[PDB]
Amino acid sequence: ANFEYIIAEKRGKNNTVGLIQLNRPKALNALCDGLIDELNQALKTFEEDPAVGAIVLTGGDKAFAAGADIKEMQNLSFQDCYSSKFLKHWDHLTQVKKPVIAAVNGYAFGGGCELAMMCDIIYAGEKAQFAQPEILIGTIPGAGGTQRLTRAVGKSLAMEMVLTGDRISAQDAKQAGLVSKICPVETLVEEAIQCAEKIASNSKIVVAMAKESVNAAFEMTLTEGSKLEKKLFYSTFATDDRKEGMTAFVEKRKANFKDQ
Amino acid sequence: ANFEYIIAEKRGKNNTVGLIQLNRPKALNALCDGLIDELNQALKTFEEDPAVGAIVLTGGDKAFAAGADIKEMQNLSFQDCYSSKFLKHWDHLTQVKKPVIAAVNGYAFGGGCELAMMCDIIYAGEKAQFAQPEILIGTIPGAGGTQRLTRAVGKSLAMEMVLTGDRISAQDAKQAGLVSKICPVETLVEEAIQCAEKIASNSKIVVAMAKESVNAAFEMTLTEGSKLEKKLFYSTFATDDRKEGMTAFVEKRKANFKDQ
Amino acid sequence: ANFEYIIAEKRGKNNTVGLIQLNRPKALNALCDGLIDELNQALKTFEEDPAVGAIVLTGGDKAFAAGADIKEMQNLSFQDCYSSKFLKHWDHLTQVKKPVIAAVNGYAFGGGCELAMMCDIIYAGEKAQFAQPEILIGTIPGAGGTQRLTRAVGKSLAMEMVLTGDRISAQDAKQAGLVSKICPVETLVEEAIQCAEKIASNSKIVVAMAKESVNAAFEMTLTEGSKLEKKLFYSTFATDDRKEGMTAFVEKRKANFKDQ
Amino acid sequence: ANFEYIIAEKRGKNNTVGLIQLNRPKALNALCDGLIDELNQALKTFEEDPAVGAIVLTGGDKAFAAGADIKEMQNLSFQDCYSSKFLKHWDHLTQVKKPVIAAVNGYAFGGGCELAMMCDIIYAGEKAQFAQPEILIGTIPGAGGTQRLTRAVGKSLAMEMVLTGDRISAQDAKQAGLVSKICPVETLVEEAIQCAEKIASNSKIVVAMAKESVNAAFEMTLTEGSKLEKKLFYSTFATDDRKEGMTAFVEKRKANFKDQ
Amino acid sequence: ANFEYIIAEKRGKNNTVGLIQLNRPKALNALCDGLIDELNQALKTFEEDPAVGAIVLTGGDKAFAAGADIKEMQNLSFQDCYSSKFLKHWDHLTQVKKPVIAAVNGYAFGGGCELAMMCDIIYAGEKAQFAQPEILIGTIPGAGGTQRLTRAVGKSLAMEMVLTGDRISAQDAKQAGLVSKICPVETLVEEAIQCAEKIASNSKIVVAMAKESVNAAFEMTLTEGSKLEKKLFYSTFATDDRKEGMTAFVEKRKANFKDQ
Amino acid sequence: ANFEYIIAEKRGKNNTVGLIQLNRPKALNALCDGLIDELNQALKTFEEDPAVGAIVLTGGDKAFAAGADIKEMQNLSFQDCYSSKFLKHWDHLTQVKKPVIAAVNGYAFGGGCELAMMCDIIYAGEKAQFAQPEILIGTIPGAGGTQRLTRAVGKSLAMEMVLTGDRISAQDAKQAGLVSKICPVETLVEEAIQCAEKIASNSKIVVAMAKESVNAAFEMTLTEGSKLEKKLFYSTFATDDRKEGMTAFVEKRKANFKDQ
Ligand SMILES: CCCCCC(=O)SCCNC(=O)CCNC(=O)[C@H](O)C(C)(C)COP(=O)(O)OP(=O)(O)OC[C@H]1O[C@@H](n2cnc3c(N)ncnc32)[C@H](O)[C@@H]1OP(=O)(O)O
Ligand SMILES: CCCCCC(=O)SCCNC(=O)CCNC(=O)[C@H](O)C(C)(C)COP(=O)(O)OP(=O)(O)OC[C@H]1O[C@@H](n2cnc3c(N)ncnc32)[C@H](O)[C@@H]1OP(=O)(O)O
Ligand SMILES: CCCCCC(=O)SCCNC(=O)CCNC(=O)[C@H](O)C(C)(C)COP(=O)(O)OP(=O)(O)OC[C@H]1O[C@@H](n2cnc3c(N)ncnc32)[C@H](O)[C@@H]1OP(=O)(O)O
Ligand SMILES: CCCCCC(=O)SCCNC(=O)CCNC(=O)[C@H](O)C(C)(C)COP(=O)(O)OP(=O)(O)OC[C@H]1O[C@@H](n2cnc3c(N)ncnc32)[C@H](O)[C@@H]1OP(=O)(O)O
Ligand SMILES: CCCCCC(=O)SCCNC(=O)CCNC(=O)[C@H](O)C(C)(C)COP(=O)(O)OP(=O)(O)OC[C@H]1O[C@@H](n2cnc3c(N)ncnc32)[C@H](O)[C@@H]1OP(=O)(O)O
Ligand SMILES: CCCCCC(=O)SCCNC(=O)CCNC(=O)[C@H](O)C(C)(C)COP(=O)(O)OP(=O)(O)OC[C@H]1O[C@@H](n2cnc3c(N)ncnc32)[C@H](O)[C@@H]1OP(=O)(O)O
Ligand SMILES: [Mg+2]
Ligand SMILES: [Mg+2]
Repeated sequence: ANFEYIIAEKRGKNNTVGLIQLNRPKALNALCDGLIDELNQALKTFEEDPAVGAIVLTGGDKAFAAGADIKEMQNLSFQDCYSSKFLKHWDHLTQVKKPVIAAVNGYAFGGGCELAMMCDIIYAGEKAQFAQPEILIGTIPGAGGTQRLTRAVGKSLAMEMVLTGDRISAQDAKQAGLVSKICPVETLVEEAIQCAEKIASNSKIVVAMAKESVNAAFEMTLTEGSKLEKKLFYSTFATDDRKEGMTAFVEKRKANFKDQ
Repeated sequence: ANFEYIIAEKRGKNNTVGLIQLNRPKALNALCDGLIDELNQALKTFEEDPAVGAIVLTGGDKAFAAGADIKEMQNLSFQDCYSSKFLKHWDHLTQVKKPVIAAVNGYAFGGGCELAMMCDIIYAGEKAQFAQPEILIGTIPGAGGTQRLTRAVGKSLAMEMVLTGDRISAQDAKQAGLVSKICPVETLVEEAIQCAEKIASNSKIVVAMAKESVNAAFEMTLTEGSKLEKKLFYSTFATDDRKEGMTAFVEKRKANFKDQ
Repeated sequence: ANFEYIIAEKRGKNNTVGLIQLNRPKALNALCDGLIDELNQALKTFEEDPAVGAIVLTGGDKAFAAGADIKEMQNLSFQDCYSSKFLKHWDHLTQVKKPVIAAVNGYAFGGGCELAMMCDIIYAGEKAQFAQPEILIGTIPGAGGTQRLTRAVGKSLAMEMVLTGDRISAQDAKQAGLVSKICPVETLVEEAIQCAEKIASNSKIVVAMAKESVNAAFEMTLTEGSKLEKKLFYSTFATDDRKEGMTAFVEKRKANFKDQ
Repeated sequence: ANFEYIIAEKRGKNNTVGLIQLNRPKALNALCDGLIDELNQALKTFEEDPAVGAIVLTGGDKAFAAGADIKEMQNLSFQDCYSSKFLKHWDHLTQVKKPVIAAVNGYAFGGGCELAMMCDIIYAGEKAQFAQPEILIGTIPGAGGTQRLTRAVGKSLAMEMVLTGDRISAQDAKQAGLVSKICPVETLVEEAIQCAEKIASNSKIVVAMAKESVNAAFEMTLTEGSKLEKKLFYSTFATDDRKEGMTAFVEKRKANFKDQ
Repeated sequence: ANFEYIIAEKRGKNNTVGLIQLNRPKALNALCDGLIDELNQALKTFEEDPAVGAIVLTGGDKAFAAGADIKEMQNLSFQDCYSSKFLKHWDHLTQVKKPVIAAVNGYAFGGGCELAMMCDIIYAGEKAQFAQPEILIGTIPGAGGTQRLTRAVGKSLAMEMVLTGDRISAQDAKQAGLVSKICPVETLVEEAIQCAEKIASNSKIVVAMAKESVNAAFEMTLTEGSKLEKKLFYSTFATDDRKEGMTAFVEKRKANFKDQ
Repeated sequence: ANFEYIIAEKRGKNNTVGLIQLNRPKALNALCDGLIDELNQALKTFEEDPAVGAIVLTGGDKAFAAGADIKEMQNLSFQDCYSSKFLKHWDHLTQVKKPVIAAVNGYAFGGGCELAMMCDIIYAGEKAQFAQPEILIGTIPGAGGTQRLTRAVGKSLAMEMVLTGDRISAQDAKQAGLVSKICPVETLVEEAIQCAEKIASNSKIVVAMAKESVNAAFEMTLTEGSKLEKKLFYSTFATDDRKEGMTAFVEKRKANFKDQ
């Protein structure tokens, strides 16, 4: 549609990548109500589209996302935050079945780090910094700033970042485990598009099952996790792309997956 | 009070930091019954004091804490261990609501690493060493040596340190995620005091809520943890420090928190 | 027995190490039915033997283990996979009480990386490459390739390796937390044997209790994990090796453990 | 709206009860796609309405709900069920924050028992019957037929009902713990409306908090459950209805809750 | 000590039972600060005494306990309730290692039921009534009134009692699974004393281990619970009372336990 | 084989039921090493047999199972319990995929109640009695006596039965939730055989999936439990018996399941 806060387009080879660029160079990409609504609409459109296989979330060259609009949730009370239409649609990023890649090429503070951690793959540049400055305004994160950051990085560094609001570099985030690959600030979008193409080049149902299996590592135990993994591996024998890949590996050729 | 094994003082800017220094060079700060009792008393005093906002735990320059006194628990039986009189007061460090910073200097083996991991922020010196020598004396850790270490560092290195007792440097601990920042041995206490001042400069109730949110990552699942984080973020709207910080951020000024 | 796919021998000082070398330089150590059966038999023999205190798993110089045999599981169906003897005896590696050291040399794809992660200690060389290329053929990991890899390395890198199948180096594995030490390829087996000797030089029952305590960090919560750790520490006072080691530490001598 | 399968109306004194009656006597209230869509729309309408405080789900005088439409999902496959929009909008009943009362006045088999157990209060008539006949058609429950039934009734009776499909009376369901009250078939709707009025006469936010606290008993542990309960009890001191109720209890008068 | 709100005494055969009677008829045994302090002191005294093997909690003939004092927590704010000064010493009843028997007589509303649910054995009278009247004043339970009640009784009846504040009889409580034995109100104290004597006649350490094993059924999964139960059963062989009872069963004589 | 302690036979219509009768009247069916070994062998044989679809466990007319042999584990120490020679093959009853029915007649104390609760369906006679008399000999249950009994019956009654060893009748067990249905002592075997026939008359793979779904209610949460249930329901569409039954239901005929 005519999105004013974001720009959703079809990039990549053969138009198989859904690029959502936060276009707002006036408030460091403040996650307001309209921006979040447009982001959710674009995510739903890319999920319902059969051509888009992967989604790539990218911000500006100076700030990825500074979080929610502090100038909007200021005059809010306990009732208007516990039962209202404010700050409710924040879990739509984790409900999609297709993989989402977060390309952080700048400042990612508050809600930005949360949206980055809610994705599957986190690509950051050299001039990218992550922090939790909520403690600077007498508030705490509310979208996984203390849950995913602790389980992915650690207890000590997460405690420090939450209680002090200190900014960490991309090298420290890669050494800890926050991000997976450091790319230049000019070719970060290109590497994200290439990764999305490599992901979308496989069977969509198998990719979704693998994503669910990986996400089950933070909601279940090790024994039950392995049991569910075995169950999904056994259920994967009901598709046609599996036998196609097996025959391609046996005959030493390329597997032509048909998403079935 | 007149503590003989430890020294509890009030340091930092405006006397807002509680410094507990282990004074026992003849035994590498052996965690005996009297030392643990004095530590618990100092923690309770710093928790009941409204001026102290953060606590800093520091040992000696040659060794932080060599663990429990093996010479005292030598002539013990199975019946004497379930009798709640010998080794029960060990979880009080995890019962305090104010953040505790561990300044590790020198040898930190057994109980030292456990007390360091039970804190929120772990600061180690350039010559700091962590290990679990319990397997060298026919015992096993009992204060998080096999629970927090495995979740913070990993499975392989924790298994190696538990089954072999090998020592690790501060660089390896930072690479694996045990510590968050490496400071010199001569300026570690200063950095810990500065971090405590940066923590004690914000709202105490918000800091406690953030600490609880971070600690809820090892006891709950991802969805339940996110829901509890949302509930706490909504409850933060009932305090005045949140509104004060938001107004200060909007007006571009310094937020004056009153811990309310 | 007359193993046709592996070589099980007794190495180390006083024959206290059980070395299982995958002898199959024709399919990159393809984990077929016979190879897995022989591996399980060797593990059971080393577990029943009182002299072997630790087991060392090692593959080939070019590749540790390519994974399950694709040519065998090609013409299989859902009903045929669910209720049969196809891919069922894969959890025996996690049922043994003695520590198992994984010496990975070369490629570790699919079943290889899973079997390496199911062990306690993971040792790799400079020319080591871990990956999970199940998505390239239309399948997913099914033996802990998405559960242990996510909890030990991280969410982002695990998602990337599962959805793309990229090759990671041993340095990145040590930085993330997959492997513990990086030894030369020509001396990795010697280092693994030395580690197995250092592990088997202690009390076997205490080593098993410590292994169970460390494994309980992924199956239980933090509070219940600490409770079970305290219970096991209290139960360790019923053996003679504990008192022997304590008396040796007090008298400053060597502890002569008797595995009792 | 103009519904063709259900009837959603406002019953009770002062129009505070939302009555949803399944109007389909020709198929025993078969849960088809249109019926589920209309039910979700009615639930959303009653949730967004500020006057309706409680919802009452009621079926027919002979059959409450005979499960999903078997004739519609007959010619379906694995891909048609997994990667499509077939049998997906079934958790919305668990997403509403207002209490929902299930009035079973007849046959509740398959999806009917699942929808009844997904509600908060279950009222069954004298002729009400509960069973799991999926095993009679080669399928299994998929909306809590094996999760909530086992935790609310017991392992033995749930196993029996799932593996045999045998029906149970209202007396056995009340004795086991499936239902709370047994009312005649002529006054069941009246008792349901009275219970909804008794629920919709208090503070809506406190009712939602209590509902979340009760629902958290099947998602977390006992210690973390009690911690979350304490946190919610502390957060309840931020509303105006609590102080009004306390003042009314002290002054021995009636509390005029304003839902704030 | 000279308790004013409660009466703690040593009843039973050979003074092996600790009886705590709530003496407050003018307020239906309102759980105020002084009453809770005296109860905690009596519990500590009975726990430190080696002769008392079991504790029996009993209230008045007209009402067991009407809960906390609403007149004291009326003019309280969020900051006052969140601080560790009001409503904090409520988990001590769950911290004792000796079994506690709850004798319920008359009205048991709010905490009077919550404390009753925090005990091991719940003995109710013929004129006993359990309810949760928190929604009538605008509050919610906070001491395990929505966690244990839901797991023990059920989801539907707990939801009804929380959202409506309805009173249930002792027969309905036993049918649902709240209490274990119904005794007359004139001889309930005698039956409780007899049960405490039957409990305090066995090995105290084995009784404590069994209590921990039973309490560990709501904190972790079934497999981990069974493994911890096996570990505790294996550790029980390190005592002398186990072998004494086994020899007494073999030699057909009475087992003379020595609490060791 | 020539089983001396038990008797395994093929009963039921068309020999589709596996009946294992405990033959040991001189010791009240003491669960010794040989008896447990024969039971495990019979269970494995009935699991590998394609004709048997359900297993029925039945004891004697005067006593079902009086637990493990106390006269055999008397002269055992702490070191003899952590080995792999005594009391290890007790979890084989929960590893089978086919349903197991427990016909309880007479006294079922200690291991008998544990083996009964480890089954899916528990059928008890009019004279059946359940108790946990381990506390009478200074021991504790170790095979689910404090884990499954607490979750299936409740906390209070389980605590009472564990700390006092009191016996309960079949009526109290059915009222609490321990047993499913009560049958006469002379026709209990016939009802068990009829239930096994009704269970085996369906698709074996679907029955196994349903059993796994029901067993998952004690190992995972409600959300992940429902997710796994949905996944298994989606995977059920990959079988032929599913479509056969869904077609026979529409055609109003008998579904001829082919176990595929
Ligand atoms: C469920 C909801 C999620 C829960 C978690 C949260 O609480 S989310 C909210 C938490 N987020 C944060 O705390 C981040 C706060 N942001 C900052 O502190 C700082 O902006 C910064 C560290 C990023 C550095 O900023 P700069 O040094 O570039 O300078 P400046 O602040 O003036 O940025 C330019 C413009 O961005 C605006 N701006 C920046 N962040 C903003 C935000 N989170 N909300 C609204 N507006 C913001 C400034 O007001 C300013 O507006 P003008 O153009 O008028 O000058
Ligand atoms: C809840 C309970 C948690 C679990 C409880 C535990 O298991 S804790 C116990 C676990 N074990 C440990 O932590 C390791 C024991 N500690 C060590 O071995 C040391 O730390 C070390 C490795 C640096 C070796 O020491 P050094 O090379 O500096 O030389 P030395 O051994 O003589 O140490 C100096 C002095 O400290 C004493 N000392 C060292 N560790 C001690 C300890 N844990 N308890 C008491 N005393 C100790 C020595 O006896 C000696 O005193 P004198 O020479 O004057 O006689
Ligand atoms: C419960 C079980 C868990 C479920 C999860 C899984 O395990 S699912 C499956 C896991 N993933 C895999 O198995 C894929 C593994 N792929 C590889 O190992 C390969 O190394 C590679 C494709 C990356 C290419 O490297 P190379 O060129 O060095 O190896 P290449 O395959 O071309 O040829 C050398 C020999 O390797 C053997 N080889 C490699 N993988 C094999 C396999 N899975 N089964 C049999 N043989 C295999 C071939 O026999 C081949 O000989 P010839 O070709 O001459 O005959
Ligand atoms: C995510 C998905 C969750 C839900 C998935 C599930 O749980 S699976 C769906 C669960 N349902 C089942 O397993 C079986 C459901 N069947 C019943 O409930 C029925 O009460 C019964 C057959 C057992 C008993 O019914 P009666 O004997 O009283 O009467 P009768 O035999 O004529 O019932 C058939 C009539 O009702 C309709 N009918 C009944 N159940 C139906 C169903 N599940 N789907 C479609 N139609 C159904 C038929 O169209 C038919 O109408 P006509 O006369 O026009 O032909
Ligand atoms: C973490 C903290 C714990 C969590 C739980 C809570 O805190 S929530 C608090 C839980 N408790 C409750 O919600 C309400 C408890 N009980 C009731 O409402 C009862 O049903 C009832 C008042 C209707 C009983 O009616 P009766 O006819 O028996 O007696 P009557 O109506 O004449 O007056 C009540 C008398 O008992 C006392 N009384 C009753 N409940 C009381 C209470 N919660 N706190 C203090 N006192 C109470 C009054 O002193 C009063 O005496 P006077 O007439 O002299 O004044
Ligand atoms: C996971 C590993 C184990 C888990 C934990 C456990 O289960 S430990 C086991 C739990 N402990 C128990 O169940 C207690 C055993 N229960 C009983 O013995 C009986 O049921 C009873 C005393 C309660 C009531 O029985 P009766 O009065 O009808 O008959 P009697 O008193 O003669 O029972 C003893 C006779 O049965 C035999 N007998 C009965 N139970 C036995 C047992 N568990 N071990 C060995 N022998 C047993 C004796 O050899 C003896 O036969 P003789 O005439 O030759 O002398
Ligand atoms: Mg790491
Ligand atoms: Mg019940």
